[PDB]
Amino acid sequence: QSASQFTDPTTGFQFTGITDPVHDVTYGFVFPPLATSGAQSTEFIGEVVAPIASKWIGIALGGAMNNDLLLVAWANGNQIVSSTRWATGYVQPTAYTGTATLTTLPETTINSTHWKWVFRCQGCTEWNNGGGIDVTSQGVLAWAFSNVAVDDPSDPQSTFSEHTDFGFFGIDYSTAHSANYQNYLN
Amino acid sequence: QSASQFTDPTTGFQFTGITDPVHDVTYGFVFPPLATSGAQSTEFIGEVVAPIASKWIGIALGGAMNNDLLLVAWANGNQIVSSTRWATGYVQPTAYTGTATLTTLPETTINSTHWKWVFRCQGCTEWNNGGGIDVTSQGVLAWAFSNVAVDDPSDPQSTFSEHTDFGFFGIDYSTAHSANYQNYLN
Ligand code: HEM
Ligand code: HEM
Ligand SMILES: *[C@@H]1O[C@H](CO)[C@@H](O[C@@H]2O[C@H](CO)[C@@H](O[C@@H]3O[C@H](CO)[C@@H](O)[C@H](O)[C@@H]3O)[C@H](O)[C@H]2NC(C)=O)[C@H](O)[C@H]1NC(C)=O
Ligand SMILES: *[C@@H]1O[C@H](CO)[C@@H](O[C@@H]2O[C@H](CO)[C@@H](O[C@@H]3O[C@H](CO)[C@@H](O)[C@H](O)[C@@H]3O)[C@H](O)[C@H]2NC(C)=O)[C@H](O)[C@H]1NC(C)=O
Repeated sequence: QSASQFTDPTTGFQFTGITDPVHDVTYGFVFPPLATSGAQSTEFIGEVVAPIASKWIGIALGGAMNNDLLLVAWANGNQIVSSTRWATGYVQPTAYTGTATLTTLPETTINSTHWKWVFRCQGCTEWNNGGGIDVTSQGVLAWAFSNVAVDDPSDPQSTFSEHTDFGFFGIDYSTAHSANYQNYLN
Repeated sequence: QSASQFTDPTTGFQFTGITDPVHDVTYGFVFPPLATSGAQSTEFIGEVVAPIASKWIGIALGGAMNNDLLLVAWANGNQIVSSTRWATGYVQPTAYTGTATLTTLPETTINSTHWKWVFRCQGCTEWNNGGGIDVTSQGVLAWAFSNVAVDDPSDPQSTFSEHTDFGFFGIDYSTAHSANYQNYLN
C-alpha cells in the first residue's frame, strides 16, 4: 500500500500515512524541516487513530518485525500505555535498549468508539545497532494489529499474543516534513 | 500491493499475482494472448494456493466487494467447492446470474497442509451489469479471507460470515497474458 498526505480534522496537524481499511486504523507521521547545513533531526511526531476494538497496535519503523525500532501502544481505560520495543526473532518484542523518548502529546484522545494516540518520538530515526530510517528518502513502514487485550494492560512492558493482522505501506519521507512541526509541539 | 510474474513449480503455469504474507495465500492469474485483430478473450485461468486453515477465500475481480464479479471457494474434504457470486451492498453475496463458467482444472491439488485451486473462468472479464475488466490495461484486484467455516460446506451456494481480512493489489493486465494459455487448457 502507499502513504499519502492528510490532515487531522480535529487538530489540523498535517500527516503522511495511511488508513488500513480492514481495522480502520489510521497511521500518520510528520517530521521536522529538512536540514541542509546540519545532520537531520532524529525525532518525529505521529498518530494512531484506532477503533476501540483495537486492543493493541504496533508500528515497525523499519518496515519489518525484527531488528528495527518498534512502537507499541494500547488503551487502558482513559490512558494510553506505550513502549519502545525490539525483536531479534519472531518472538515477544521486549524493551528497546537504546535511547528513545516516546511522549504522549495532549492532542491524544480516548472516547467511547476510538482511541487516538498522538505522540512525539525522540531518538527514533537512528537506532543503537547503527540502523535507522533515512528521512530524506523513500522507505517502508509496517503495522501490527490485535483484537485481543495485552496480558497486563497497566504495565508498559506487558507481554501479549501475536498480532492477528499486519501490513505495510511505502512512504516518501522526503515529502513528510513540515514547517509547522515546532508549532505541533506547542 | 503490486502483483508480479511467477511460475507454479509443480505445474509450470506462469501466473501474475501475489502472496499475502499474513495468511500466506497465493493468488495467480493468467490470460490468453491479446488479440491484435478483434475483441479480446473473455476467459482466464487462475489459482488460489491456501494453507488448510483458510476456511474460505474470495476474489473480487473488479477490486471491490460490490457491483463486480466475485469468485468464492473453499476446501470440503478432498474437494474444492466454488461459486460465482455478486454483492448488492455489503451483505451476503448471492449466486451470480450472468454469463460465467467456473471450471476446476485437473491441476487442482489438496494435501495435508494446503489446498491449491486451479480454475478456468469463462466469460469472467465481462459481466451482465455491463461492467468488466480491461485486459489491456492496469487495474486492481481484491481478495477476502476467512478462518471460519462456511455454514454448509457441501453447498456451493452456502451462506457464511463476513471475511476476517481482505486486501488489494495492482495488476498490469497487459503483461498477464501467456502464449502457453492453450496448453494450460489441454
Ligand atoms: C508476542 C508478539 C509477537 C509474535 C509472537 C510475533 C510473531 C510474528 C511472526 C510469526 C511473523 C511472521 C508471519 C508471516 O509472515 O506469516 C510476524 C511478522 C511480523 N510481525 Fe510480529 N510478532 C509479535 C509482535 C509484533 C509486534 C509488537 C509488532 C510491531 C510493533 C510486530 C510486527 C511484525 C511485522 C510488521 C511482521 C511482518 C514483516 C516481518 O516478517 O518481519 N510483531 N510476527
Ligand atoms: C456474508 C459475507 C460478507 C459480508 C457481511 C461482507 C461485509 C463487508 C463489509 C462490512 C465490508 C466493509 C469493510 C470496511 O471497509 O471496513 C466489506 C468489504 C469488502 N468485502 Fe465483504 N463481505 C462479505 C463477503 C465478501 C466476499 C465473499 C468477498 C469477495 C469474493 C468480499 C470482498 C470484500 C472486499 C474486496 C472489500 C473491501 C473493498 C470494498 O469496500 O468494497 N466480501 N465486506
Ligand atoms: C472519538 O474520536 C474519534 C477519532 O478522532 C472521533 O471521530 C472523528 O471525528 C471527526 C470530527 O467530526 C471526524 O471528522 C469529520 O469528518 C467528516 C467526514 O468527512 C466531515 O464532514 C467533518 O467536517 C469532519 O472533518 C472524523 O472523520 C472522525 N474520525 C473517525 C475515525 O471516526 C469521534 O468524533 C470521537 N467521539 C466523540 C463522541 O467525540
Ligand atoms: C501441499 O501443496 C503445497 C502447494 O503445492 C506444497 O507446498 C509447495 O511445495 C513445493 C514443493 O513441491 C514448493 O516448491 C519448492 O519450493 C522450494 C523453496 O522455494 C524450492 O527449492 C523447490 O525447488 C520448489 O520450487 C512450494 O514453495 C510450496 N508452496 C507453499 C505455498 O508452501 C506442500 O509441500 C504440500 N504438502 C505436502 C504434505 O505434500
